[PDB]
Amino acid sequence: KPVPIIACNRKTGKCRRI
Amino acid sequence: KPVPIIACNRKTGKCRRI
Amino acid sequence: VTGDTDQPIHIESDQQSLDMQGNVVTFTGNVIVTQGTIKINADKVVVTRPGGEQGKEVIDGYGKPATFYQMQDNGKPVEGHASQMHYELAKDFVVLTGNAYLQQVDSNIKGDKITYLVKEQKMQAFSD
Amino acid sequence: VTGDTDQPIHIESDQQSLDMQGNVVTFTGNVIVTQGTIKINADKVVVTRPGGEQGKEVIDGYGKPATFYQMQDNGKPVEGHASQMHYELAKDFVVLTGNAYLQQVDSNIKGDKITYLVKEQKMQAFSD
Repeated sequence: KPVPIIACNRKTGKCRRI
Repeated sequence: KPVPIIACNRKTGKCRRI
Repeated sequence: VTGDTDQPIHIESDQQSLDMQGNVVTFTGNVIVTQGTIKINADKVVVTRPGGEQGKEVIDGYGKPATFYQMQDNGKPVEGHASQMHYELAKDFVVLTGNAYLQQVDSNIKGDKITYLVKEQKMQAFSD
Repeated sequence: VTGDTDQPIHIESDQQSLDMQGNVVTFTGNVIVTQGTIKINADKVVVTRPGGEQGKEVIDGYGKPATFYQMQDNGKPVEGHASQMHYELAKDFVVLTGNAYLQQVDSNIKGDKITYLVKEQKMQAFSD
């Protein structure tokens, strides 16, 4: 029921779960 | 009838009919 | 609304300039144009009065995007946006050009605090 | 729409600041938060997960204004804006505060050029 929260850095395209 | 057009400068606060 | 086009036009902007003759007036910097309930937002607005003839004014607004609002007599606001807004005062209409978009709003609320339910549940499955 | 709050939340921004204690992340610069059809735009978004407890995350967005969008099951989008958007994931709601506004969009059109009458049109009829 908790959903993933993905942080994405516009500058580099890099993303990951926080 | 023609309507008046009034312009205000946001920096000075001054308004005038144009 | 009825009567908007009889109202004075108010323009607010960070900067203003004139051409040499004075019949083209240019506004820049968060320009806001209002006439009764009509509201146009743009980065640059050019007001042209050919020949200095009152009533013949044309208003052009440019933005990324420029925006448009008006309340209608039927109570639904109309809102839109485009690269350019063109409003010839002698005419009964405005022209949006460049990826133009226009919408009607049928219900709206205003306050210091609004709470909106984001979870809908039109269908639900139960394995039990 | 039904199912939006079951979807992953994606948050994109120009700058990100991850606190060393691991429970607060701050996004700044054109932040966009999406979850299914939910879209929040803000200058600054703070995500907190109190005590590291999954599912109790809180998302606060700040702007001038911050904006909100979501499609409803009935096919009409909801749009709004406010100084702050507050979204606790464990609840079913978003809270807008500070000159808040919220509306439902009934219809729209799009094109390269749109014309719109700024005067109300009168009934057209005639007898013989």
